[PDB]
Amino acid sequence: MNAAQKLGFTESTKLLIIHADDAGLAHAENRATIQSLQKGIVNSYSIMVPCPWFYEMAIFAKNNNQYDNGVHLTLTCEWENYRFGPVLPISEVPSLVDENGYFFKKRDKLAQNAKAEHVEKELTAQIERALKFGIKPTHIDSHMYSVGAKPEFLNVYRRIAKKYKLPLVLNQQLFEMVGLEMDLSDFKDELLIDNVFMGEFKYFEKGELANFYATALDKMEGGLNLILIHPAFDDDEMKGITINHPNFGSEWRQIDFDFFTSEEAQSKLKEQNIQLITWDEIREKIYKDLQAAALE
Amino acid sequence: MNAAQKLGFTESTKLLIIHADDAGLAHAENRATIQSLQKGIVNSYSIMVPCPWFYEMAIFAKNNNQYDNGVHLTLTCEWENYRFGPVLPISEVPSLVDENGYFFKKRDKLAQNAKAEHVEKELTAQIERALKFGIKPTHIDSHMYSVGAKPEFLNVYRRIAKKYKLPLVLNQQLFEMVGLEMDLSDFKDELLIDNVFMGEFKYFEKGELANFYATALDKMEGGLNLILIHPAFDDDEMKGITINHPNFGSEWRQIDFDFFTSEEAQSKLKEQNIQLITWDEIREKIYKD
Ligand SMILES: [Mn+2]
Ligand SMILES: [Mn+2]
Repeated sequence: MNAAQKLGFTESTKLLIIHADDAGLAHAENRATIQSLQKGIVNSYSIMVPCPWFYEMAIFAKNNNQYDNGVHLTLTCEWENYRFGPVLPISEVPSLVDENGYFFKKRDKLAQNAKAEHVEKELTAQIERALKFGIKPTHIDSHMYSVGAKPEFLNVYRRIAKKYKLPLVLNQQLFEMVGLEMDLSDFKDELLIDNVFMGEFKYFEKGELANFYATALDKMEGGLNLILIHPAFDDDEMKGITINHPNFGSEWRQIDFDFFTSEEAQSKLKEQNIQLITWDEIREKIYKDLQAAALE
Repeated sequence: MNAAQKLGFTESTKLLIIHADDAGLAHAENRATIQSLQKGIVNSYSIMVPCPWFYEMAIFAKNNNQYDNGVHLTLTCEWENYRFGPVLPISEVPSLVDENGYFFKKRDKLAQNAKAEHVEKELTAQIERALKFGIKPTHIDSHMYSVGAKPEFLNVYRRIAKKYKLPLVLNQQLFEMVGLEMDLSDFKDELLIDNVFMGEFKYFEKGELANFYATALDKMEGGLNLILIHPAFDDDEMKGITINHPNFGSEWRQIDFDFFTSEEAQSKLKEQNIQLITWDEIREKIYKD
């Protein structure tokens, strides 16, 4: 059984979430995310609480409930010159940060250094800060999927998701990405994404990233599908953030914004009978199914 | 005696520091500040440690000490959507922040709320963090001159400068601007700048801020003169930061950059016989072996 049936649809249904990550990271990213939601076919996004432009994104989110919004849990900071650290004070979560008090650049260093207790504390703090700013999140997911850097970290993530009664991103391709060879019979109580799509260097370098997105739309199969993008204007701010980091860098994010606000993308959606769904709808369906099961 | 005399110069000598504030505020401001030092006549600057682009500026400062660099002490955050707070944990300095954990927008809210012990801890922590990053500051000054919001805050500021054996920005006009009516007789142990120049909105709104800087250089007289500017490229980042805040806004900051990298401004230094000086030279005259 694939996730589309577990949500009430036929097997053949091409469920899709087009999800913008890293909202709150930069002003250019906030503006491109908002525009892709307003006009594009992007239909969900998640927010990086520890980030310098989180506040602006929060003001947008608390007053624009119609757009499916979640918390982009952040434990790593990958950029050369633009560095951020935890919501909580360094002294409370010392194993999460480098000598400058910023998150590590790599999941490897994080998994080698971080204590599961510090991870639970800081992730809970990020969600609590979002809630106190008036955000009503519909899901939680993970920047660079650092929650998979250790099995204990993923268990903390699952436990936090159940505590807040929120859906979360769990998927087998993302598991293999982070080397987390966890079994599949542990996830009986969870909804697993059948297919996660994201851009790759090998297509970007050959000028074919837009082509990859087009083909991905063209050949989407039945089940729950998730497209992860990072729309942002390729301006001075993003060039400064992504210096020496072409992978998911500023030109890449520009390509994301262009393709997923393009009439080509909408035409491919309608051509293929791909049905968009939000995390909010998924949470409502799971809530009603559990309410119905518990009484009966 | 003006400050040039106390520094060993004749009375008529025109000492000038051309000083970029708000470094570390933004990437556009970091880049305009660096370029105005390397290719313009700017010769000093100071860094906002709490700000989100502090690290980029710190890397530059630690590797390029030939440019006079100080700590722009920060206790207020004036911008609408770009918010920041203290280096220290909120529980340590709770009186310094609004309900979101950020600095208040105006000096007078700071004066209403802040305890001086919290101000002392937070300013000390900004200097200490700069030092940990390998910055070798030559002076300290104050964002929005909020050290002047209360006399006891200014006393903290003076004590901190003496503790680090660094000079600081003190000046009678700055005192008046922030409503501080201190009598000068308590500053015998201090070096006061004779004249502080900064842009004014009434010239900016005529399009004549550049002309204002030209007159400032033309009319400069003997003593210690400080020009305060905020060079930054007027790009999308700065428009996003300075939204609804045209006073020292993004267009204004671009004008700062363009004037102080121009042939006009350099020629004016020569024509007026203006002698540039840094805070480090002053520091070496005051604090001896
Ligand atoms: Mn991310
Ligand atoms: Mn300032």
